[PDB]
Amino acid sequence: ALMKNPQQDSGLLSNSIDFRDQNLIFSNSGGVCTSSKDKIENYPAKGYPYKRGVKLSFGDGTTELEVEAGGGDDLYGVCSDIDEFSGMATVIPITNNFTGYLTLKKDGQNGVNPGDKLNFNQHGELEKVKSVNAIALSKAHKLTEDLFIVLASVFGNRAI
Amino acid sequence: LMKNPQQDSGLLSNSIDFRDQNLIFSNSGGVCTSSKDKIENYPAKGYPYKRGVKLSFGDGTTELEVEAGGGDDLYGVCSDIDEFSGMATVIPITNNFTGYLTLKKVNPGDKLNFNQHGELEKVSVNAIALSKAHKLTEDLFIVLASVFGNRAI
Amino acid sequence: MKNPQHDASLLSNSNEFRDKNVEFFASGGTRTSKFDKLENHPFLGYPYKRGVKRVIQHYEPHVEAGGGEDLYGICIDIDEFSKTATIVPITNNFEGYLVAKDSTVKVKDKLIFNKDGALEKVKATINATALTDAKQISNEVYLVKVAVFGNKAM
Repeated sequence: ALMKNPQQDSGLLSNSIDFRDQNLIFSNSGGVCTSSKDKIENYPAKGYPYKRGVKLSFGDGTTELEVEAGGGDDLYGVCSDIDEFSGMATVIPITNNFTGYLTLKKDGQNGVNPGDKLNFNQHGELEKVKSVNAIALSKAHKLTEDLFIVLASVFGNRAI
Repeated sequence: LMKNPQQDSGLLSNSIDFRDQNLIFSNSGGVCTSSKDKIENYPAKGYPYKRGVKLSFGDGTTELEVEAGGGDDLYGVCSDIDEFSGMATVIPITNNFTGYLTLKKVNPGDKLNFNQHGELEKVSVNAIALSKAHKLTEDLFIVLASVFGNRAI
Repeated sequence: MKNPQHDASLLSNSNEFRDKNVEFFASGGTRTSKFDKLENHPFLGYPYKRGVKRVIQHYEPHVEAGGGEDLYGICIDIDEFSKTATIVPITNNFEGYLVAKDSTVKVKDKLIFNKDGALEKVKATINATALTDAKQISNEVYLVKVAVFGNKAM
């Protein structure tokens, strides 16, 4: 469902003997290729920004800032992990390059091909192309009737 | 005009509360710092403390320096100065920063950019304010801001 | 090549310690931080000391000399045996000597990466500033010390 760990029990046991195509799951947190010099932050989570671009969202002032799924010109970073008990979203700033599986829009998902340029929408989902350097490294993988993921590399903002 | 001027007094000050004790000009560095942050140092021209800095070239006899500036020449943010050596600690614009910076003489969420003097001013967008301005002197205002790089907006 | 494997009959006169660092084999950067991110990628061609771009075609994507809107990083070292190039992502600060198109780049000039990955005077999608004059090291190879710090809005 709408959780990093699928919110449904599994009827069967440990049943994978092949080593190929076993990482295409929604619980695959972090990045496929990760450096030891990466800068990682955590913020209070407003909703479910997991595997989505996040933006800084402020309230009245009584409580600290939080992060919510967003993009466009308000994009701050990418949420690569979430802790449910503490409601904490792990964010990699846009100044740090990221390579991993990110949520993709269910509108033209069949049109996404490797090498295509992508950008974040208002919900923080990737979509085919304007101001953020994002390139799809693979095709769309369907995990649920409304859930699609794509291997993308993000390497900062873009001119104009 | 100095990070931590040394003075003498006949009396000791008293700390009455643990809150609002970080709003001083001597608060160097950042409020939230990562162990993987990239830090450089340059010879300082002028006093670019708590200001955006840009590369400045002389006649070629001496090495390049950093001086207060901004706009299209913005190279990074000065977060500390060594008074003895004249070394300014600089965090490059490629690395995000979160700390108190000089504000031009504004509410949380406002977008801020560096002017020609390296001062943050309300609206290219470079930083986002996290609090309201704090007055340290009749001409000195500071603001907590997060720098995320460069974006065309 | 980074280090041309040619056996000579004489030792090159290199006793003077001044003006001894502007060489093609001098890999890496003049100033380097412990927290600089380095990525090794397969390469095609000779992208040494040049801007690189990813190319996807069956084999995994590689990198090759390029520039402009397709820039992805800068190649600072090459291992020929494994045919792998070390790349600093464009989101990371860099300072070192890179390939210049011609001997027309002076100090303080703003520079752009061209189609061949060489630096030329200015349109600029990145922030690059020349710190030294163009210096010839080979028949037509020019090296210039350049500081590259992120992208440039608009």
